[PDB]
Amino acid sequence: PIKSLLVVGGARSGKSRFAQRMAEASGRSLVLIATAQDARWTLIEAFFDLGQTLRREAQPERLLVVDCVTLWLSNLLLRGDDLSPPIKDLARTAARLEGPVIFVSNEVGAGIVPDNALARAFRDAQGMCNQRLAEACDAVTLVTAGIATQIKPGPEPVFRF
Amino acid sequence: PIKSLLVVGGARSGKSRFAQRMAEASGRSLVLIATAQPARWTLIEAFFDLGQTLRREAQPERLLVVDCVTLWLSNLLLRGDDLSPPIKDLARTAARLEGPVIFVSNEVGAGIVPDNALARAFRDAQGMCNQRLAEACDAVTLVTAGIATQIKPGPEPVFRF
Amino acid sequence: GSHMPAGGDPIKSLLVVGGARSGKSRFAQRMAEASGRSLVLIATAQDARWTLIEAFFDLGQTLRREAQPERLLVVDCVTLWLSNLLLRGDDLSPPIKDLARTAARLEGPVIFVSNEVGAGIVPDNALARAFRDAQGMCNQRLAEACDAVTLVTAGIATQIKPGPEPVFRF
Repeated sequence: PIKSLLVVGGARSGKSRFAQRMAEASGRSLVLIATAQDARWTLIEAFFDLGQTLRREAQPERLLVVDCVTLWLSNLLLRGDDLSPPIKDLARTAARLEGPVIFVSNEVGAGIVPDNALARAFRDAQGMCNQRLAEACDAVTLVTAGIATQIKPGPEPVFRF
Repeated sequence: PIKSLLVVGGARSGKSRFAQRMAEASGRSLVLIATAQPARWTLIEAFFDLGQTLRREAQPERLLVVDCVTLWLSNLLLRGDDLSPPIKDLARTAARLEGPVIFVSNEVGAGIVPDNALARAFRDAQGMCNQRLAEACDAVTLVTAGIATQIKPGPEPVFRF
Repeated sequence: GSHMPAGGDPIKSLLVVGGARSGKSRFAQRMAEASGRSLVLIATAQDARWTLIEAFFDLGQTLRREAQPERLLVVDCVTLWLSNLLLRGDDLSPPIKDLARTAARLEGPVIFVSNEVGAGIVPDNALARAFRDAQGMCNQRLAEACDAVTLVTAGIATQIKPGPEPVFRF
């Protein structure tokens, strides 16, 4: 079994629904950690203090689903925070949490460079954030048009030149 | 054999070329359903009435390639139409075709969307449409820099927490 | 025993493609540094082991001259090169075709770092649309010419070539 899963994909790719289905199959006590501004599911708000909330609510009998990382970074960005320390803190939290967690996050770097400095800083922070999370998490799935593809665990390619 | 293929990926990723290649190996009579407003291939235009055209023109003697779902959704959005009805109709049709169809569609959710309500609406609509076409079609392929990866059929990843 | 090409079935060419801040640049380094060759950065933007050569526009010319059996060139990166040509008003089709023909016919190994820019909504201007079309087209031709293609997502590399592409029978 795994401690941590990162689910990454485009906007409106069905990643939430995928994270939901993996969580329900765990037959553990299910918490939605909601970041945006049935009865087996407890909803907990975490608009800004995501790491603090995760450390508060995590326990071995619970599975927390963060829905979602991108709207948490949007909250921090608009509040004026430096996104780097909280991203780095979140990666430490994901590596050593006292209960299982699924993180839902968006790919935002696969379009044209934004014509707006905040959009660029956001694109960079979200890209760094997914790299840190993927490295810290036991498993990573890409979700494309509702279909999940595992990309960790799995060996990295090695090429000879 | 399969009845339905979705070819998804970024813009100018070689999706059309891949759909055309799968079509030409089929030995059926080949029809291009062209949604864009300005050999062994018949062209039939369907700027708006795509689900209608598919119910009427699909048949066991033919293979239709829809080129492409993104411009059809765009055509509707800019005409003023509500997008949820045509999308749910397309997905219903896609599950019940008279003969083989390949859907070409764009990923539009892996960037930073323009800050305008029309762009957000388009992104949400295109994303739910690809999820519904992926669910309805027998097979799905992601095309990356001209190279196709099959993601359906295939066993969905499972995890123990 | 059976034929395996000399040097442990090596590659001469690798395309690394991913979004902005996907970790593609640092995967390209890990690969370059396991090669044992003299490592050259071909910088397109206008360390002890790394030589740097700048090629803001003449990327084709520069690869042809500088590639050698004992060198590994890393092109960082295809997207700024293309951006450099677009802003100068150059026809993009000929240099793209010239670059993939160069990649197929190289005297020394080369890694190409390139961006995916085609998976969002393009701003409503003809220059953004032109760049999206050229970069998509350019990644298609490089992918076809290169021995190996890696997609890097959230700093995790997936090999998509070499490998059999799927076929669908109707």
